[PDB]
Amino acid sequence: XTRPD
Repeated sequence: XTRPD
């Protein structure tokens, strides 16, 4: 959830 990218 911290890095969609």
